[PDB]
Amino acid sequence: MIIPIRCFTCGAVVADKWEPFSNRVMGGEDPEKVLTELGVNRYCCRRMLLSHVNIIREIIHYTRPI
Amino acid sequence: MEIKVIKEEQNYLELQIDGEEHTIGNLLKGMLLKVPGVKFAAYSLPHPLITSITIKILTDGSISAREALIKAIELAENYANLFIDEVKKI
Amino acid sequence: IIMNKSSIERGMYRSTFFRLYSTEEVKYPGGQEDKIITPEAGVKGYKGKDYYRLLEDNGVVSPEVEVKGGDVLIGKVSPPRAKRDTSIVTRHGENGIVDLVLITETLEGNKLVKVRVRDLRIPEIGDKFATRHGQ
Amino acid sequence: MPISLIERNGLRLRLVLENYPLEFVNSIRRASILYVPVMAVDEVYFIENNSPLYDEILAHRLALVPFVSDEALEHYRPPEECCDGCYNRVYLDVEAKDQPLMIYSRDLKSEDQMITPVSGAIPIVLLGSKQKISLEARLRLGYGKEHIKYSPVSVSIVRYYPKVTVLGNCEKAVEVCPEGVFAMENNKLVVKNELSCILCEECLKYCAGSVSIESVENKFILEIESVGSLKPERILIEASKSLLRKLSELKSKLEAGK
Amino acid sequence: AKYRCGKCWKELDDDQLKTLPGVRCPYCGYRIIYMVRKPTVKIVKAI
Ligand code: F3S
Ligand SMILES: [Zn+2]
Ligand SMILES: [Zn+2]
Repeated sequence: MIIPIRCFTCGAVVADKWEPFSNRVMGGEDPEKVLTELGVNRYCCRRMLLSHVNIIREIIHYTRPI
Repeated sequence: MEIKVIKEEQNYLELQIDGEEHTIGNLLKGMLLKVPGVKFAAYSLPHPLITSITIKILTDGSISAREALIKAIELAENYANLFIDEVKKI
Repeated sequence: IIMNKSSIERGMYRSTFFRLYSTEEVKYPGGQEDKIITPEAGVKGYKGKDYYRLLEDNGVVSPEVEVKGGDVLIGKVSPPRAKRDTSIVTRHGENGIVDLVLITETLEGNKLVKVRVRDLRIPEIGDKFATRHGQ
Repeated sequence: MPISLIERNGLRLRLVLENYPLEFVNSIRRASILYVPVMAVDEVYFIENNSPLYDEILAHRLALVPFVSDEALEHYRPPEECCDGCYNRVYLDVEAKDQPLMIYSRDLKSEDQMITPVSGAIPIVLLGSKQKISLEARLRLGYGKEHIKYSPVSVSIVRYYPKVTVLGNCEKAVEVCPEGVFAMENNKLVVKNELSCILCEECLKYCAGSVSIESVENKFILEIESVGSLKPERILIEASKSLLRKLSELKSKLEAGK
Repeated sequence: AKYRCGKCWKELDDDQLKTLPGVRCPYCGYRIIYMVRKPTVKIVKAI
């Protein structure tokens, strides 16, 4: 739904690098270069960002009333 | 931790330690293997779901097994203190 | 297979399970008898005082309440066929949290109540996983 | 028995350890993960939550947020010697008006000003229109042996010390090494980054007679990477102090039985 | 009991004393209402 706070494999924090990465990649930059500039060097942490699906944006339109 | 003796002699000791795991067991086995007079030394973790280890020491009789264990603990303490002293000045 | 416990503690493969419960205030044609949703009193099929501790003043539990197996979610008494207790309880050995309460009407005009209960599932020894290659 | 610094780059610290046994170095590597106290969210008190995320999901997300703990190891009671002086309170009260709103880590207010989130740009939850959250969390020290949220590091590495020797001359070594240990300088093979060698031995199946690869027996390389709560040098000292505590307790219990 | 007329996640709140011919939102006439979460403080363990 929303980006995890930490990488699943190691305990590195990845949630604060999601907005810069996604904003710059849809701006036309190379994903590998953006990831290397952000400091994400291990592929365990790179799969966290390269495979995230932002579903909370769709879900906020159908939140349970309670 | 809570310890108890399974079998003790002058040249043999089987000690069970509750609340410990690989971090202390491997260190103690490695320290024991360099104590002069120890013939065999090993540690066992009977089940990975339980936090408990067993130490097994066999000596030639020139030194007691308990004395060898205490000497190994002293060696580990010296190494830890030296590491603390040397990390503060890097 | 062997799985990482630290990965699971960081949120990997966690899941939630949902279950639904429903009632309907049936209005009998014979004699103009009908059911009512209300906290059951000392009636024919009473279960115990502590099983109705979670119902509100209208006979239905409230969201964000922890329930255990056997707890009553909707209180209901039926016309005699004295009044009988026909409440609906949580199933045996299934804890959870009340997730949603819905009150509406059917085509006839009977009250319809739906309660959703959610249960958190954390991966453990004994759970099944598969790949896209049949493993 | 010295310690040599390789590199200090932000949250990473790399060292060379000489004349230490591998058992001690691996015990330090494990203790820096398992037995170093860190401030983290223990439980959350919810007043209201209209967000798309459930209470348990938000609680887990809050528990995974790092907090600065350097000053908290002398003003707070560790979990080994279990209110004031035990817990700290952090508040969050937000609401969206008419358009979706994203809640970050800078929206968390701590009663004690020395315990703050490491980063203020961590996305907590996205709120829809008119949704609101108001909660209160309690933070306490803990060890990574209990939950991995209390670990102060991310990676902790000990590897062998390499010895790379160039015997002849071959251009294939630069091609086949994944670590970039070799380079060509004036038509000859030289070693640039010897300490980056991971003893892959991939160079020995192509440059069989031109390169020699060994490991130094008494030297080891230690890498740790902090997550933000504590500085890398404090973690290595806290691990050794924990080892000393355990060893002293075991020694006392042993000597109290003969 | 406190309810909430559901046209979306949130709408005007209504209470039980408002008696009508049936279950319906007094303000808009919609036929589905939802119970609100009580203000009791809930303790959640952060594991
Ligand atoms: S190919 Fe590569 S990293 Fe080490 S031993 Fe051989 S060099
Ligand atoms: Zn990672
Ligand atoms: Zn309405």
